[PDB]
Amino acid sequence: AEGVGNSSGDWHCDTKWMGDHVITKSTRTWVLPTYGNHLYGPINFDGTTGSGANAAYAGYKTPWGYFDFNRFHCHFSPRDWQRLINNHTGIRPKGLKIKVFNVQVKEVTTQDSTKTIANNLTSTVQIFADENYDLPYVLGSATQGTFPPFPNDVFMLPQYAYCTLQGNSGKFVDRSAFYCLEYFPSQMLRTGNNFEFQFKFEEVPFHSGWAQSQSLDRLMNPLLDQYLIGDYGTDASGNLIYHRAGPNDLNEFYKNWAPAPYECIQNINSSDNTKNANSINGSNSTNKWGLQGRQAWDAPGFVQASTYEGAAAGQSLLNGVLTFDKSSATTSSPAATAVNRTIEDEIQGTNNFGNARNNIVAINQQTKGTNPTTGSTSQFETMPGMVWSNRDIYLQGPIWAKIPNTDGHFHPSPRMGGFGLKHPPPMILIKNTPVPADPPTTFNPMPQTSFITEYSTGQVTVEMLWEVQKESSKRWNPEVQFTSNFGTSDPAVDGIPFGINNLGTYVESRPIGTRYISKHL
Amino acid sequence: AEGVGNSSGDWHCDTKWMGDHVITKSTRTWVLPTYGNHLYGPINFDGTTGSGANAAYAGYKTPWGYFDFNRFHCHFSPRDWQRLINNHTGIRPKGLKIKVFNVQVKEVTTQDSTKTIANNLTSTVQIFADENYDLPYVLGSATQGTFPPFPNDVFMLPQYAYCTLQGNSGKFVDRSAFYCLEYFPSQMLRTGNNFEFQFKFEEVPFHSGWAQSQSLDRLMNPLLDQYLIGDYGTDASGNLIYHRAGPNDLNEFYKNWAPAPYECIQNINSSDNTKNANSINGSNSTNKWGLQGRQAWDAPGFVQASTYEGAAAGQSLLNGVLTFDKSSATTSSPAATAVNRTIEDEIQGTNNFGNARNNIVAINQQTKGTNPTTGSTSQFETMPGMVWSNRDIYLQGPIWAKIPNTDGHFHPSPRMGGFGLKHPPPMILIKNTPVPADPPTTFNPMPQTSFITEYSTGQVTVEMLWEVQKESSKRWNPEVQFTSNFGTSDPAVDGIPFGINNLGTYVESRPIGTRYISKHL
Amino acid sequence: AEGVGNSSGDWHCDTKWMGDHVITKSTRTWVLPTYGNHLYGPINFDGTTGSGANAAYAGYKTPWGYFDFNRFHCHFSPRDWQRLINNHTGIRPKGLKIKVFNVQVKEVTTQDSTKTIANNLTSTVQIFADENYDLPYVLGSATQGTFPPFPNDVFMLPQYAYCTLQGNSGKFVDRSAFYCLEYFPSQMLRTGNNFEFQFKFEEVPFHSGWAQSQSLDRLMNPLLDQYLIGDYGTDASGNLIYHRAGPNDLNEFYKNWAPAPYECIQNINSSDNTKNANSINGSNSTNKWGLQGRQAWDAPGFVQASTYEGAAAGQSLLNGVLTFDKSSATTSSPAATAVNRTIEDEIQGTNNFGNARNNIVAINQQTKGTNPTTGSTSQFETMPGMVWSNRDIYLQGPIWAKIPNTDGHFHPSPRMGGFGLKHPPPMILIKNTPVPADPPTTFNPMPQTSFITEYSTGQVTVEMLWEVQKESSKRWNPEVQFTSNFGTSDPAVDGIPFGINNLGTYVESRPIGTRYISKHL
Repeated sequence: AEGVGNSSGDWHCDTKWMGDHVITKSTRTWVLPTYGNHLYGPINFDGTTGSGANAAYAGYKTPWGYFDFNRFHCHFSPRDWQRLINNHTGIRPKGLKIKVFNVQVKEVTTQDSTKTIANNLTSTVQIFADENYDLPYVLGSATQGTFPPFPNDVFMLPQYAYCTLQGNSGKFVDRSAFYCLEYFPSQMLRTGNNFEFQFKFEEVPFHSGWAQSQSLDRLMNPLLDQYLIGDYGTDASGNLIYHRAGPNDLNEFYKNWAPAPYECIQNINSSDNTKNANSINGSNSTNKWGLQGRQAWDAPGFVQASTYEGAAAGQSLLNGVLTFDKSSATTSSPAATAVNRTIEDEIQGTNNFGNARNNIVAINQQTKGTNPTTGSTSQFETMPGMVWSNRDIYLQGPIWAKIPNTDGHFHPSPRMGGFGLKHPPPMILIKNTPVPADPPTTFNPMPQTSFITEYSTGQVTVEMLWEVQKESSKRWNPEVQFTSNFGTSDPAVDGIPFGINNLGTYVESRPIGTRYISKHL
Repeated sequence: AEGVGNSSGDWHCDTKWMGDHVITKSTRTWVLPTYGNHLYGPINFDGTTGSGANAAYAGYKTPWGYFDFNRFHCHFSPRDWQRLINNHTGIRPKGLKIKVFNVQVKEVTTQDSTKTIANNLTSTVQIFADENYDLPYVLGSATQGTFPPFPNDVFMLPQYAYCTLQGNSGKFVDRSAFYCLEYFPSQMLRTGNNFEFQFKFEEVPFHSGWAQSQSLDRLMNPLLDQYLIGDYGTDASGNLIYHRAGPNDLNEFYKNWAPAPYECIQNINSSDNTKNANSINGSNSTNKWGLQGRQAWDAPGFVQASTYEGAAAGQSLLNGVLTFDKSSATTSSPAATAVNRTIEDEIQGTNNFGNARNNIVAINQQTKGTNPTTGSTSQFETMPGMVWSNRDIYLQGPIWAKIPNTDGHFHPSPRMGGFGLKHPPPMILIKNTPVPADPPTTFNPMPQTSFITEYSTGQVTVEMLWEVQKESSKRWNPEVQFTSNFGTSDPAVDGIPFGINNLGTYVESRPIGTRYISKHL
Repeated sequence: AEGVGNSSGDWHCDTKWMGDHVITKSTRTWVLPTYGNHLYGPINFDGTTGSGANAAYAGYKTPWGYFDFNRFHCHFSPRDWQRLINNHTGIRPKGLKIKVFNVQVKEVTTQDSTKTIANNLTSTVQIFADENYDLPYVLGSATQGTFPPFPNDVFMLPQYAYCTLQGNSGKFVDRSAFYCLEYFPSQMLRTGNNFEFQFKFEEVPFHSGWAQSQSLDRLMNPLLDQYLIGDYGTDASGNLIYHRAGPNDLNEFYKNWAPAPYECIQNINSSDNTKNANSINGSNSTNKWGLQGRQAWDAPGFVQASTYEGAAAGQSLLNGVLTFDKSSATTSSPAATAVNRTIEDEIQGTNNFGNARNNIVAINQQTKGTNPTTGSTSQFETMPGMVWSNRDIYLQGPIWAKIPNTDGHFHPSPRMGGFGLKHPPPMILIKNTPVPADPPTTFNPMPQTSFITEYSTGQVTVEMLWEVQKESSKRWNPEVQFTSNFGTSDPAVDGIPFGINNLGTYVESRPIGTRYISKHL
């Protein structure tokens, strides 16, 4: 609204702990290139070559671009995260505000000698938030493009594309869709204008932030013995023999609840070289689920315990655990020293080890002459009276995901992590309006393909409102908590962990989960 | 409050049927020994010897002791139970009151010639109820120690212990917990004082108390035939052939609902000797579920029909059915004549027989030259459109269990039986405060280990409020009901069933379930 | 707020003497380069080479920059200073206002042929004042970068860096800190905006501005003699002999108070060549204090009298006296003619000469056969009943320093001079926001390192409120006062003292202390 000289907004970054709720606020700077020369392309990859038939897709490209702010480390700093996870046992989102301002548009002029960048005063950007969820929602796929961890750096908004249904060999069909984005109302921003937006989340259950100090197989008073009786075998004559379950053997007890379902996942030992087999194929050893005549990876799949206390060090599941990069990088095949590989030991109480494959069930019907025989099961799914714990929310992982709109869903939670939502925060799209190059003198009915090269930039702020649970636990001895144990670091090379290294990049040392507090089942 | 001479409370036992709700009330006498000489021990059993590695545990002992009133036969008498289950088709708990009074503390003096018991006027007991569920909750494990069935007898409060996480070979780890119980507020009771407590349950669904008179495979009007068509095979040419499902064959009908999931459980015939195989091993034939590198019994597991109408008499599942003792006894391996072995025939409508293993599914893809082949499944888990019925609540079985606190749970109901609860009735702990023996003259900074031997006793009352459903069913012919058919009994030996036998013990003749009323699906 | 055409503020420079308080006001112009290409580096120097192991440090660099206005000659002019120190015997700060305005941002374009500077209308600067003292406070180290003395010149804001804890050889450790400055709220200023700030000092004692006309060793009426008696020795027999202290000898008197503590400081004669020893090493002759395994200079250390009346001319302490430059210059080793070397003669009443080393104390216990022996002390620290006077505040010296936040401190005053403060004026930081260069067409997830070169400029005003003491002293004869005695000056070379010389530089002739008024102890 206000003229060129006045500023359309000011920097705000703070986190204040008010009580049962906390407010985080942050501001960053972005840059928006002009994508595709203002053209919608179709895109496809047929399964004829390269990866294979399972990789086929079909969809469109768009000149528009969008903000993806969904990860935790956008809204917290390694210190403030620590402050959260040691004291507080749960968190859920409440509402959020988002504002973009101080837009300015610049124009590039190439002489082939050098490039010239001259600030254009009159030109606009188009921005709108989609309330009705009419566009395909591409957030929640854990793609790159999210805000940088560290507030100083400048990031580049990603292009917006989507995948529709496909026939064989990646061709369109009747059900296929095409979404013209200019058909949506928007708001044109010129320097001196600002875009404000408001949202409030639906009610969701607190994420459990406590590690658990008991197990299911021991829920019992170890000094006593049950009043239920159980069958210890048969006599040599065929009579039935009874036995009572005492403290001498605690595996006999009849028990009310059962552990989680599972699907056997192959195990792999990251740190210890001598455990793994030689030259296993990652693609052929992975659990898959097929759909529509083709089959895609199932990963991570339903959560399983990576390792249990007492197991060999470095034990882990194959593609059953999330993995992150020390710092944002485009490398396709990073080295092992550049990756943070999470492990789940906090759920080992309820959830079985992934590859254990212990469960046993009876495969035949006894009678005179035939002995009862049992066998292990490679997959064991849900039945009444089971309990399980969801995967943890890492500092580096996604905040939420959009529950697909379908007839039915079973205990919706994202398998990667976070809060499943019916209505998630809407997706905010932006583009910079086209400015045509000088037209010819005479009338040409064709459309105009020649444009002035330009890009935009500005600031964006995001304000989150979080709701936390503070607890009182009466255990006597001190709990474990998250602390920084690194011995020393040379500023000539790596700098401080969780701090800018020598070359100016920001590095995230080690992954951080939320369960450090022991709480009994 | 009042002095030594006056009594702190009076006996109350009654059951009054007021309407849709009934109130039970009862009073018993208890005795509390001094446990462990007022010391916390650690306790463990390593898997090196005896039972095996699956039996390892680690935990603590405590001088405290507690009341466990959770079983049905505490609150009802065999007559009042009968009155319930014939008329009423459902019951759920509403609230309860509990009061303990008439405490008196006595002191033992051994001369080695004889013991002397002299009433101590000044000394106290400590008692508190835990509201916030901070202590490990050891009720719901079906351990012994519950109130006696028969109000005359005097019972002895059990000691309080618990099991935490364990490393390998039964050692403590970081997550392990230690709970000092003196760190809790309590109330000191001296003779003339009384402790009162109040509780109100959460809303829970009525327990279904009706046996079911139909089946799933017959939901249909037997005189008609469907308007849906179905495939009866193929021609010799390969054309498809159709057939309509008529009254001549009722297994063809397309059906809306499916029966319960199951896990094959081995079958064993209790009464008939000639059916069972010789010398089967109970431990090796039982369904198990592994956790944390070790595997414990799964029993009873999800409910299955013990026997179906028409099956051979004495047919039953192995460790799939609850079993009780005629009377409380400490024997580790009772004889077959001393045990009540329940059977589930009332659910045979929805739930399949346990070991049946009938289900069939297609294992291959047909085409020219290859015939379609099918095979039976040893485990079949939940899928949409299934129905099942929960296990019955016996007069002798547990009332409730505490749902573990976890991210997710599927249709919580205890596999043993009863009402699953988020917040159960709190656990009430009591101990008798230490009185030190004569100290030495000079100051010794060490703590004092020498105490005066003593024990406490008194009365406790429990008042339950129950909510029942009375019904109207229009079936013409008379229903089955629970009646006492025993021909005769010699008072020189067994006395009356459900009555004190010759030697003064109370004996519970036969198990009693709650489903005697037929009600159609 | 207002548009491009209107001016955001006007020049204000005045000093008005209203009473017991005086208000100074001034305005200057600044220029802010872009530091470090918007990157945080770590910086360290290991003790392997060059200076030595005592020189090691570790810390960070920052793109931010800050105003340091703390010196006296920013706020006063040599005339107004004179007016102060002759009439008034004390001064302390009261409050201050600071405002920055008329910001304008320009952009450099290099063609390699020549540089082009074109005014950018749309771009901002970020500025915030830190209230809570969360950042390391680097003012008070007497580093360069302060406003110029003379209002005409334009100065360049210094970069902001800090030093944390260090391990051996200048490496980071666990306690080390990293402060992201964008995590602070700020205010974006675009042309037409202004930043205003308000502060008020804590209560502090007036700085004593009077030289003292008496001594401690003469507090007495010279015509009289004490009624106390004192020991003049012993007889030849060993009896004790008494003597009364009369006017004939005034060093005998018993005295109530004692002079200041001291640490012997080496003496050096600046003007007279023939006094000093040949080729003494400054580093090896200086008082030091070690910390954390290494040792740093102690200078100036606690104040001592440079010279006393009657001593040889040019006598001074080594590194015990402040030294200044005639004019701001970057020379590492200036010539002796370019430096103002202060001297402390006004405190010679209470404070002893630095290198005197007069004090004497008894080192042994007398008895028959052994004579009492005494010896001089090289260091004599505080004991009850001592008095001392703080170092003077020069026109060219620092105004204040921040008392470190610690458990305890003894008579906090900065050893360099000025007013020690718990909460000093906050440190005001500023940077010019980054503008990215043209991005590539396709999406690159990496952060953007290519920026447009630019710098900012504008005006800043500072308004101080001072509180002074005017006095009445009844001495008859005229006091000494500060006057300008220079005989003559050739405008072809040096111009007027305290005035711009031939080449356009501003030169400060001689140092000016605040104690010209004699006032008796």
